[PDB]
Amino acid sequence: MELQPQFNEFLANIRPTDTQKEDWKSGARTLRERLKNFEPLKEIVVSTFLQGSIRRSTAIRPLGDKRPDVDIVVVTNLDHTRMSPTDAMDLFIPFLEKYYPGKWETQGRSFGITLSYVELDLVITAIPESGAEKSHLEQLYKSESVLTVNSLEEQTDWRLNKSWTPQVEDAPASEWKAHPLVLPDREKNEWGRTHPLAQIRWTAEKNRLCNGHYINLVRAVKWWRQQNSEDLPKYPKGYPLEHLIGNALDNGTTSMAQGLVQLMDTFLSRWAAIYNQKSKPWLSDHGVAEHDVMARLTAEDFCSFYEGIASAAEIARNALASEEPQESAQLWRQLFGSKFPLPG
Ligand SMILES: Nc1ncnc2c1ncn2[C@H]1CC[C@@H](COP(=O)(O)OP(=O)(O)OP(=O)(O)O)O1
Ligand SMILES: [Mg+2]
Ligand SMILES: [Mg+2]
Repeated sequence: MELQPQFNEFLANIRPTDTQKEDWKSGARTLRERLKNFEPLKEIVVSTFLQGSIRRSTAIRPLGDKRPDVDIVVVTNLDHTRMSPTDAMDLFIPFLEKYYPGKWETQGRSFGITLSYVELDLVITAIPESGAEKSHLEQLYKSESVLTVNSLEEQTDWRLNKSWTPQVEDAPASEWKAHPLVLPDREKNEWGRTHPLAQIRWTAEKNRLCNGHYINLVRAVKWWRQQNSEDLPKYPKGYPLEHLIGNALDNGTTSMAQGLVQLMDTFLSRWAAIYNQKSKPWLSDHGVAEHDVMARLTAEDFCSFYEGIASAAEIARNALASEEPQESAQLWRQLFGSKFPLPG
């Protein structure tokens, strides 16, 4: 059976709690307020916005000592042709030392800030364009849709459009699709391209095309992976796993049970050839098509993950096909564990 109310309860159990959500919002709000009011940075900071699975509503509850993550993108007007990625990032060290002394560390492409209730990631970016195109892009990045403090599931009317306010549609692709930001890579010492706004937009659109089920299916698959982590490779996880899920899921999803079985079956058939080749697929990033989201995933890890999905899919199919509530819920619980409730 589909057991829609049981899936609803399961999803309530695996979302970040209200306390964690408030902690995410508070940490991000305080960081962005401090940046906005910091005088030595006012001439270079164009705007800031939220990226991360919490912003996209694809994150699961942290367990144990783990805390929610906020990924903050700082959009600057620095000239990436004349300033090194290291110097661009170094411009932000007095801010961190003033407000988060002893709690921040330099990472490859970002700064990490560790508080007791939240982890913050500060990504410095620059706009490669110039002139009128740069001004149009900056007006996009200063809009309400980019500055929003809300997660994706909290505002279904959100669109990537400078006219949106909390029905407009996404702006035309010609205005943003070929306009990634650049971001430092200190380990490579070069500016790379990144397009978080395109990823967020794609996620929101896919969730609409799937009747709100996409982000919940991402959460469910992440929970399944966590509950079966000793039987699975460590990778894929996080965003590459989300991306695989969004690739496998068809538009038009009508229920969690149906969508799970469909995306697992499609995953298994679509990648059967590459699995038998003992290879891994290329999947282009939304926004930067030249980038392989699976670049760091090994073929061995992909093939192990694929076998994990094949095993899970047999259970999921029998769970969906079962005509008895208790048997169906027991099969679903074999996938997801005790957070999936038995029907009363
Ligand atoms: N392989 C990849 N390809 C393209 N973009 C990527 C990427 N990995 C990350 N990004 C982009 C997407 C947003 C940004 C931060 O990604 P996090 O590593 O924080 O992954 P998040 O989705 O937040 O999952 P979490 O593990 O945190 O639950 O970098
Ligand atoms: Mg994250
Ligand atoms: Mg698809």
